Amino acid sequence: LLHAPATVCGPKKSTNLVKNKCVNFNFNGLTGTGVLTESNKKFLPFQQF
Amino acid sequence: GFSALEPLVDLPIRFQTLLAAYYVG
Repeated sequence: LLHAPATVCGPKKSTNLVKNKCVNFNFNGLTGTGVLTESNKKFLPFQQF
Repeated sequence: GFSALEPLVDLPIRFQTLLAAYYVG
């Protein structure tokens, strides 16, 4: 537990996408509760949130 | 002119150059 901050990634247990209901989402770091609707806003290739 | 600099690559871990008219900031 020294030298560089090494990341060992982790397990990848992904589930199906939720269309329209209040669910608990874990979007690879973001935790909360809400409805995951479709979007019209356009992101950038380096922007994640 | 104004131009924002997008991230290229983040690499997890005396200045010289080779081939001019280059600047250094």
